Amino acid sequence: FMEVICKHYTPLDIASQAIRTCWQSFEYSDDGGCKDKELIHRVGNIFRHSSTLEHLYYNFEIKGLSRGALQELSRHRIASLSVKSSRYTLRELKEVESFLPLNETNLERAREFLVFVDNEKVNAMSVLALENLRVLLSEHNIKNDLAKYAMPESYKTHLAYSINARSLQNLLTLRSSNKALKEMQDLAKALFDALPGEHQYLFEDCLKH
Amino acid sequence: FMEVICKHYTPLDIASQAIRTCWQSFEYSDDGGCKDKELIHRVGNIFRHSSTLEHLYYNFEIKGLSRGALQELSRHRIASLSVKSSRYTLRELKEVESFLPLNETNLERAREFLVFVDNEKVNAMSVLALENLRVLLSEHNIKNDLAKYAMPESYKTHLAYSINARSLQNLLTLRSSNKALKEMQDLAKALFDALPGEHQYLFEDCLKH
Amino acid sequence: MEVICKHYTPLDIASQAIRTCWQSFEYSDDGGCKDKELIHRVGNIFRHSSTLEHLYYNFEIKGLSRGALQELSRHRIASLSVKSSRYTLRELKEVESFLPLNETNLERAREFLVFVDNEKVNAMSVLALENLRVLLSEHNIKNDLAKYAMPESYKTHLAYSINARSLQNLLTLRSSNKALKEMQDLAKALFDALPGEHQYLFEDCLKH
Amino acid sequence: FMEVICKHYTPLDIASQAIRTCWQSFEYSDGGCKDKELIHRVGNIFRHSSTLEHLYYNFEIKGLSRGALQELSRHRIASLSVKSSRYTLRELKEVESFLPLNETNLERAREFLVFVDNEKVNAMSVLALENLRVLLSEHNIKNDLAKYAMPESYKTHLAYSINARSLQNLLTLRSSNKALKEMQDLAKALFDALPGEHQYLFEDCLKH
Ligand SMILES: Cc1cc2nc3c(=O)[nH]c(=O)nc-3n(C[C@H](O)[C@H](O)[C@H](O)COP(=O)(O)OP(=O)(O)OC[C@H]3O[C@@H](n4cnc5c(N)ncnc54)[C@H](O)[C@@H]3O)c2cc1C
Ligand SMILES: Cc1cc2nc3c(=O)[nH]c(=O)nc-3n(C[C@H](O)[C@H](O)[C@H](O)COP(=O)(O)OP(=O)(O)OC[C@H]3O[C@@H](n4cnc5c(N)ncnc54)[C@H](O)[C@@H]3O)c2cc1C
Ligand SMILES: Cc1cc2nc3c(=O)[nH]c(=O)nc-3n(C[C@H](O)[C@H](O)[C@H](O)COP(=O)(O)OP(=O)(O)OC[C@H]3O[C@@H](n4cnc5c(N)ncnc54)[C@H](O)[C@@H]3O)c2cc1C
Ligand SMILES: Cc1cc2nc3c(=O)[nH]c(=O)nc-3n(C[C@H](O)[C@H](O)[C@H](O)COP(=O)(O)OP(=O)(O)OC[C@H]3O[C@@H](n4cnc5c(N)ncnc54)[C@H](O)[C@@H]3O)c2cc1C
Ligand SMILES: O=c1ccn([C@H]2C[C@H](O)[C@@H](COP(=O)(O)O)O2)c(=O)[nH]1
Ligand SMILES: O=c1ccn([C@H]2C[C@H](O)[C@@H](COP(=O)(O)O)O2)c(=O)[nH]1
Ligand SMILES: O=c1ccn([C@H]2C[C@H](O)[C@@H](COP(=O)(O)O)O2)c(=O)[nH]1
Ligand SMILES: O=c1ccn([C@H]2C[C@H](O)[C@@H](COP(=O)(O)O)O2)c(=O)[nH]1
Ligand SMILES: O=c1ccn([C@H]2C[C@H](O)[C@@H](COP(=O)(O)O)O2)c(=O)[nH]1
Repeated sequence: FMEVICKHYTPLDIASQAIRTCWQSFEYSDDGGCKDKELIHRVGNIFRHSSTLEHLYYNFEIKGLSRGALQELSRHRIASLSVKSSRYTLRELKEVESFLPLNETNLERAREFLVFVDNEKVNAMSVLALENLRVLLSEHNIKNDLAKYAMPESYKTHLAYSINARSLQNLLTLRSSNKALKEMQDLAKALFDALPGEHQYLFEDCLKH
Repeated sequence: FMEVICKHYTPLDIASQAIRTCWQSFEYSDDGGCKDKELIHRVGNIFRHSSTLEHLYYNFEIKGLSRGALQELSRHRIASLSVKSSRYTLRELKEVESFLPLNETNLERAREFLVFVDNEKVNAMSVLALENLRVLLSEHNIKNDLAKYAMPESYKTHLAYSINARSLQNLLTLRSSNKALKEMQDLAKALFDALPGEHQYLFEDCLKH
Repeated sequence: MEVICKHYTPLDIASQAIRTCWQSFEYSDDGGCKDKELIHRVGNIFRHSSTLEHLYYNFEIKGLSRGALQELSRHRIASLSVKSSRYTLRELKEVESFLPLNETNLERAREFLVFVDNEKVNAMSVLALENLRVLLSEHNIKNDLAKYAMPESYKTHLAYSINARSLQNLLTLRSSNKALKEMQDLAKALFDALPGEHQYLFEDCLKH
Repeated sequence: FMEVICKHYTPLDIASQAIRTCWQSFEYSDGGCKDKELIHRVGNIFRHSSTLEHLYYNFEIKGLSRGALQELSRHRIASLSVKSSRYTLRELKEVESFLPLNETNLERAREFLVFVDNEKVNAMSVLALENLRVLLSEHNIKNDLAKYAMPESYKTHLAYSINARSLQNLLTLRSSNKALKEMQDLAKALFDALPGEHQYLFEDCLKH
């Protein structure tokens, strides 16, 4: 339910040229053909040689991820993030109407700002929290730096996320697992699906458990 | 109101022995005294050689930091964190009593789970979010993975945190700034105060702005 | 020494990241004047310089010495794939002796060696090179053994990838006058190989 | 046959404490029977292997070749401080000639070179060492130029700091039979320099 766009990626040939550089086997190259694609996959997955995959870089856009899931995504250190800052954007709530009383319309309205999960009760509490947050900002005009303390973890964030193919493999493996938080499994799937189809074969098996 | 402890640190002479290895200046060593300590500060502060500070490691324990602050601390990638997981530890609320009504007694009780800031209205909302979370967990027995979504960012976390001196200088410079969140400025001062007095000269200027 | 930029991230990737933090998309100009200056002004504030990490550059580097390779590999926030001596020394099993040290064998020698501005050093490098050739061809010694007699002037070849924030750091450190000369040359060749459009983010790094 | 010393290490109880911090389960703790096995168990779950990063090791390595240095430098999650050839090469300016090659001078050349399992290679290293010595002593050529004539068997000295998680990776990769012999030697030496109590964390890494 969160939106992931791959905005830029590294042509695969960058990877195969890199691999051939090591053993100087350009003679065996087929000018970016299927044998070159095959090479990235086979060598890229020998552990000692997985650093060749680092030459492939992906620039993503992620919309509608919860702050709670951001906590976990942030722990993958081999990546670059630029994240919508609550310290400077919370005033977005100053302008909206109350979400109380809870009812179908207000619950739909609140989904613009909150990630809902598959429990009605939890979602109701997130809206209650969102409403209190709205009041702090809107009626008492409290600063963002203080008000953010009342914000629920289901609050939506937005980010640019950039990551190389070797780190992306690690991410996909850890977060598509059944031990992983449901939202992180969805993020993993959404990131895979955002990849160009031509690159997806390098990652296809990370999601296999 | 938050506590940082330095559990273990690398002896200073470890860094001096490393500087003297580059240019083989082991001749002018003095068991780590004024000749060796002057060297660490002097050379390590030279950017092309700040690499020498990376040999010093600090193991901290940090108590009473909010999840909000944790989002910011997590973005310092050159460091190691082990964090109390809400996915596994939220059942801690299942035992305790209602925090309603919001009387003076229940406010203090709520402080054990929440970071309070310098605004009474914010804190009151944090406590309301806390009580809804307790209700989800205790009255409805909702699983941690779902309930955490209604958790407020003022919720307290607890972590083990290890960092080398070069990265710690960066962290202290960035988070003692006037532009950093108040809780993070406070963490910066506390990390510094937790350091052995002997080591503090390497970091004092980081705090000067 | 040959440096080529095979691929590079479009500038607007970085400007979209910057605008994401403060949600300032209304004020965008679609990778125009303002978007471009935004990347420069904000990317150079230290607390926001991680914005430049979204820009990635893929390079090919030919003609670098193993000596300078020692120094380039010390930049840890980068990716390299390097021609391996353990596997490619076989290249010497073919060629003809480089003795005597006449101008025809010296020329042939620069195929495999980085020469410096001293004729005597270069001659020593060629002599080390001929003994390496001797171990490989005449005695058929394993690569893993003969490689110990390799001179540090021996040429290497690598794919190198690095992001803008780390490239700023590389170019600053290595264009200094304290840097080995060959590394100063590399810094300059990397800058020169960047798209003209990106160069304004890096040129101050060279200014000492 | 290179010399590896562990100058300082982190107490094991630091990782057991970090591990317990995740689950708030210090209640069952003791760095006793539960703790040491806890570290080994949890550390080896890939999703929780970052608990091992709290353990840090400061080593000194003496007598490693420049050639092996190229490879060791490729492990980027570590800190190294290395004897600079650009400044310390003046060390050769004093010694006598290494020629002619005889049992005595071969022994003297070992002070400066790593020998491998072939006499012919070792002789060529000495030849290159002697030329290097001439450039420096007789021609008074600066280190920055002369280093290009240096053989990769030249010895280096370094301080090396690394955390348990990165060290496991290092030992696994470098103790392979696919690795350069010297690196396999180094992997064994690092393991052996570890305090006995920590070794059970790494011994499996050496087993292929
Ligand atoms: C199911 C699950 C449960 C989790 N539970 C917890 C928890 O309870 N508490 C908690 O604190 N965290 C928890 N985490 C986070 C976890 O500890 C990692 O920080 C996170 O998964 C990122 O993993 P990573 O280090 O492999 O990836 P990255 O940080 O992106 O690192 C990529 C690779 O680089 C290497 N690397 C990066 N930095 C270092 C370093 N400094 N030292 C050595 N090697 C390094 C490692 O090989 C790593 O695999 C959990 C993660 C998952 C998937
Ligand atoms: C006041 C303030 C406001 C902030 N606002 C925002 C915000 O609005 N949005 C947002 O997303 N973030 C924000 N941040 C986070 C900031 O962008 C950094 O991610 C964070 O502070 C960690 O800084 P660091 O990268 O220097 O440290 P670390 O991640 O620990 O890195 C240490 C050093 O290693 C180098 N390094 C590490 N990784 C890389 C890499 N991948 N590429 C190149 N070099 C690397 C850099 O030199 C860095 O200084 C803010 C930080 C501060 C202090
Ligand atoms: C003129 C010159 C002379 C030199 N002489 C010597 C010498 O005699 N001996 C020697 O050993 N080296 C020498 N060096 C190498 C130098 O010490 C660095 O290893 C190298 O320049 C790369 O610098 P860097 O760490 O900043 O870059 P990177 O390794 O790419 O790191 C980028 C940035 O990320 C951060 N970072 C990366 N890793 C860590 C880490 N683990 N901990 C904290 N922060 C980290 C730092 O902020 C760093 O600036 C020399 C370098 C120069 C330019
Ligand atoms: C037998 C053998 C043969 C080799 N042959 C060659 C060769 O022919 N040519 C050549 O160029 N190199 C060669 N190498 C070097 C190899 O490619 C690695 O650069 C080196 O082994 C370091 O491995 P590492 O990246 O896993 O370790 P580290 O650099 O210490 O990294 C530790 C872990 O952190 C993670 N990590 C660190 N940086 C990044 C990054 N930027 N992106 C994603 N993840 C990261 C990875 O998970 C990694 O496992 C060889 C190595 C071995 C062991
Ligand atoms: O190597 C490439 C090729 C294309 N694209 C991007 C540019 C466009 O935004 C998108 C679609 O491009 P085309 O399929 O039209 O080429 O993919 C890349 O990021 N890298
Ligand atoms: O599945 C998990 C569980 C925990 N963590 C990390 C993120 C936080 O820094 C800390 C606690 O996360 P939560 O369990 O509260 O989500 O550990 C993850 O990355 N993934
Ligand atoms: O002062 C700041 C502001 C932002 N961020 C990072 C943390 C989050 O990943 C993201 C948004 O943080 P908040 O503004 O919500 O705190 O940017 C910081 O690290 N420090
Ligand atoms: O200017 C320098 C000097 C040293 N080093 C690093 C590279 C080697 O790992 C080690 C010693 O190299 P040399 O001084 O021999 O070049 O220190 C550099 O990176 N740049
Ligand atoms: O076994 C190897 C082979 C290669 N490399 C890396 C180190 C060098 O940067 C490059 C080529 O090294 P040599 O084959 O020349 O040793 O690849 C290693 O680290 N270990």
